[PDB]
This record gives sequence, C-alpha cells and structure tokens, in this order.
Amino acid sequence: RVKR
Amino acid sequence: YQEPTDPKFPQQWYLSGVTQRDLNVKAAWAQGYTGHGIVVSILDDGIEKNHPDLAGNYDPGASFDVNDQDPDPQPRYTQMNDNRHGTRCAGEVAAVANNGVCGVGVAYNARIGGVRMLDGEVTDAVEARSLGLNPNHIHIYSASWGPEDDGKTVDGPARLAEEAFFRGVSQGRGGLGSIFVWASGNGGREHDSCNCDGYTNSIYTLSISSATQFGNVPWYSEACSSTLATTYSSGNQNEKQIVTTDLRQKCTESHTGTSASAPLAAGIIALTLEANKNLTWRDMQHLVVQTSKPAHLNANDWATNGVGRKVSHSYGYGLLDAGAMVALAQNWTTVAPQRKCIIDILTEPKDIGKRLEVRKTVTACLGEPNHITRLEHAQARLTLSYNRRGDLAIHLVSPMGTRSTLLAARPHDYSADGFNDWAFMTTHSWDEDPSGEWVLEIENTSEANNYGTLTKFTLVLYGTASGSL
Amino acid sequence: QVQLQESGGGLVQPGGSLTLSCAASGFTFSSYSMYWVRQAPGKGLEWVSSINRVGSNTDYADSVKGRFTISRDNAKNTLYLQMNSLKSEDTALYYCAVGMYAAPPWRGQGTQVTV
Ligand SMILES: *[C@@H]1O[C@H](CO)[C@@H](O)[C@H](O)[C@H]1NC(C)=O
Ligand SMILES: *[C@@H]1O[C@H](CO)[C@@H](O)[C@H](O)[C@H]1NC(C)=O
Ligand SMILES: [Ca+2]
Ligand SMILES: [Ca+2]
Ligand SMILES: [Ca+2]
Ligand code: NA
Repeated sequence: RVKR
Repeated sequence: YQEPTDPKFPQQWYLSGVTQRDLNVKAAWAQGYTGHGIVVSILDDGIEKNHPDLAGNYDPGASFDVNDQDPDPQPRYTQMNDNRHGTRCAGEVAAVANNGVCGVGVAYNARIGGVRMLDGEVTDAVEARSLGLNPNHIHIYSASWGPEDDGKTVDGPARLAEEAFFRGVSQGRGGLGSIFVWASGNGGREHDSCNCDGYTNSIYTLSISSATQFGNVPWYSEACSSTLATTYSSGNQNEKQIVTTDLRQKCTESHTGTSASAPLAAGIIALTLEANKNLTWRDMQHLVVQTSKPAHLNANDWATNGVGRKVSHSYGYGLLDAGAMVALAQNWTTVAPQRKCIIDILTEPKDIGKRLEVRKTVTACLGEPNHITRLEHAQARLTLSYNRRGDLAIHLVSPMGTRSTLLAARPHDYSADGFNDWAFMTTHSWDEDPSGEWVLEIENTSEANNYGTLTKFTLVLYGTASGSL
Repeated sequence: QVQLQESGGGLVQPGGSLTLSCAASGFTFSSYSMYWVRQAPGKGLEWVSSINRVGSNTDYADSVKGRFTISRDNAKNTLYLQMNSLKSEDTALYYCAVGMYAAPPWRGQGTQVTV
C-alpha cells in the first residue's frame, strides 16, 4: 500500500 | 463569524479565495458550521498529536496505533521525515483556528484522530482494524493510500477489510453508517485507472479526485468512472499548493497529490454532518452528487448523463461546494434503504477479438423486493482472460445512453492475468432509471493480434424505487 | 453437449517429454482462444500457455518459457501442449479451457502428469  | 486570523490562512487559496475559485467553505462557516461535535480519523502513517496546530483538536478516542498495537499514533521519527503523510492530512481537516499558528482546517472545530497503520506490514487484518476502529465514536474516516499507482496493478481489499467496510456502513454511527473518504490515486503519469483500485472503486467509499489551482486536470490524476467528486490540490510549478501541518511541529505550503484532496473532502463532509447528524452513508453521497459543480473545471470528457448532470471521468460530478452541501443537508429527507439487483448476463463465454459487444435488456428486478427505478451505483463484475491486459478498453452504456468508461487502456499493464470477477464501478448513471438495454463494450485498442475470452459478466444495480424524474 | 477432454498425461522421468491433447466437441472449436492451466497439489490455479483462434499468436508463463509448445488443429478439433525438459515442479493436473477462469463445461476434467 502506497501513500498518496 | 469572523474569518480566521492565522498567519497562513491567506495562503490557503482553496479556502480563502475571493476569485470564486475555491471550495466555498466560508459560506458554510458563516452559516455557523465549523465541525463542532464531529470526529474524523486519518488512517495513515501516524499523527503528530502534539503539533501546535493539532493538539487543541486531538482526540485520543479517534486514534490507535495498529502497527505497534498501542493507543498512541505518534509518527516514528526518521532522518528524511518519511512518516509525515498523516500529519499533513490531519491539518487539512482540523488544524486549529485563530491561534496564530500556520493555517486552519476545513472543520477547525472538529476533533481529529489518527490511526497509525502504514508504518508496518499492511496486512488484511491491519486494514480491517483501522477501518473498523471505534465506529460509534469516529464519524468519518479519511484514507490517502492504496494499491501501487504504477499503472499495472489490480488490487483491492481482501476479506477482513471488505468485512470491515460492510460492518462500517451497516453498523457504524448507530446504524447510519461510517463515512469512508478515499484519495482516487496518483498514477496519472503512468496512465493508471482508478477502477483498478478496489478501495476507490468500492461503493462504500467516496472517492475524491483533484483539480489544480487554474482548474486543470493535475499531472498525477487518474481517470475512472468510480470517482464521485473533486477538491482542489497541487498542480504545475506555476500553481499554488496545499498549506498544512508538518512533522516536527512545522508548517508546509507544499502538500501535494490526491492525498491532499481526500482530507479537504473529509472536512467538508464533517461540516455537512454537523448541519444534519441524521444523514446516512448513502445520504452523504447523494448530497455530493446533487451539489457538486462542474463550473470552471477544465476537462476533455464532460458529458451530460440521463438526468441532465454533467459528469467527467477526471472529476466525477465536479468540485465540492461546502456552502451548498451544508445548505441542502439542513432540509434533506433520508433516502430509502439500499436495494441490490443482480443480473447474470452470459449464457456462453464470448471471444473478445477486436471488439466485443454484449447487450442485455433488463427489468431491474421488476415485481420483486429489490426492484430499482432510481439507480445509485452500478457494477459490472467481469471475468476475462486476455494476452495483454493493458490493451483493453471497457465501456458500459446505460439504457438512458450514459457511456461509462469502466477501463481505459493502461500502456504499462502487460499482465497476462486478465480479470477474475473484478467489479468495475460507475457513479455516472446516478438517479437514472436502470430498466432497459445495457451494453458492455470490450475492445482491443492495439494493432497487435491480441486475443482472449470473456467468461462472466454480472451486472449489479444499487438503488431505490421511487417516482419518475 | 459442450465437452473438453484432456489426454496424454502420465508418469515421466524428469528431463522427459510429454505431449498433451485436448479434444473439443459440442461447439465451434475455432470460435475460441484456448488455454492450458494447471493445478498442483495444495496450490492455486496457474496459467501455463495460450493460443488465439487460428494459432498465429501464442503466449507462455515465464516458468515454462522455452520448454513448452502450444498448438492447435482446427480441422481435427484438438489442442496440444508439447512439454520438454519436464521438472518436478511441473507435476499437476493439467486443464484445457476456452478461458483462464472458465469452469465446466468450458473447462475440462483434466489429465494428470507426474514427474
Ligand atoms: C434529525 O433527527 C431528529 C430526531 O427526530 C430531528 O429532531 C432533527 O430535526 C433531524 N435533523 C435534521 C437535519 O432534520
Ligand atoms: C432548512 O432547515 C433550516 C434549519 O432548520 C431552516 O432554517 C430552513 O428554513 C429550512 N429550509 C426550508 C424548509 O426550505
Ligand atoms: Ca505507538
Ligand atoms: Ca492555526
Ligand atoms: Ca491507482
Ligand atoms: Na468509492
């Protein structure tokens, strides 16, 4: 999961 | 009402604009709505709970550290400030007003929490524990994260997180339903599609996209049919950015991406909840569809749908309007319970070839308890194999003629995995009558001799039964 | 009725070769792309190879690249998989299908190969  | 005296409030162009190019938050504030009584939680890498512009609104009850399993969501400090993302999001929602520090949050009298959950293995259980935290206390959850935005991933919530979403909307807020607010994605330069992201693509989340200061589609923006609405965020080098709280008790003017858009939307939703605490999770999405403005947002794909609303794959129904949200909330009658109508379309698998079209006339469960005459969300659940996934483009046309792009070509996506019962979602036929002929279009956008097979198409309609529009 | 029947499976020494066959009936065989997928003990379905309708385009999973050859004879309503340099890792039930995620009758009963 990547931060936006 | 007095406009905020905070030093950087003037640099908060998206709030303090007199250009008529803003979120129209002041109109809400002057109606007396600043977020009092509402509780918002940031699910991210932590929150600097002792930040001078957050401490005053910090709520330990809206907070937890899921990564280290303790009640304290303080970000882990490192040399390069890797864990600043949550703190920046929190200030947008609820930075304290009139305290001489930084700027102000959209809902500067709301209480703000953080769930530290990205700074560890992000397992299915970790996601579920975050989404499901204290749901009769936390009203609104803001999540600015998702599957990799590389333009070739297809991924969504696994079983526990899916369960937490459903429990949220079914049980949350005494049964009114948790409000889940999501950033639509930053994969624009990889031509990513936010329908390949099962969090944004969920009917349970309000997926929010971005617009630049001058009303353009930002470079990082992903287009898809599941996006509901837009808030301002960062753009090119000539355009201003978001002003918020930063790690180590600082102030930044350089907060960027759809991660800045989702929290501004959560703050506007908090104002809206204060104006009508009885709103259900579906009420909130109705208010967004009814009040969001296309005006002054530039896109190449604005289309009018079946009930006369302008819709874009870049912006959904357009820019959130805080004043209009709150004004309508005050007099809003709650909508009838959600109905769900499922229609299996295929009797035989279909070769895809250069272009495949599947047409089916549906009654939308006429004569049954799940009869729908007024659509909310629609899903096409597809199972297909193809030799190069990214060369597919997929459209869905409603009986009233509204064409949703379920999937645009993704040039980086060379996967051979196809789609396995993947639910593509569109918001673009909201309030239409769904009875009549639907058309699914699948096409090979490449010159190459690509090939494959559609083995399942399930049309899923959500909505209510009501009068004629 | 629609039927896909797999054959040619069996025991083989590692480093050996097998040729699998899949006969099709009940539908126009040339109307569909075709797939070989395999399920190994205690493991999920794995796509192995694929071919378009006339046989002019073919694809292979990375794990079988350079060892397997998929082909079809449309007149004879049959799909083949020629397997070479078989490894222990290749032991599975091997299925014939018109789609990777197809279920019976559009996926076959399978044929066991053992290395
Ligand atoms: C919310 O419900 C209460 C309980 O009946 C009612 O008194 C109140 O007027 C409602 N609020 C709105 C926004 O109508
Ligand atoms: C909407 O509700 C507000 C708050 O009670 C009220 O003052 C206003 O008159 C209402 N508008 C109507 C009924 O048109
Ligand atoms: Ca901690
Ligand atoms: Ca402040
Ligand atoms: Ca994405
Ligand atoms: Na959503």
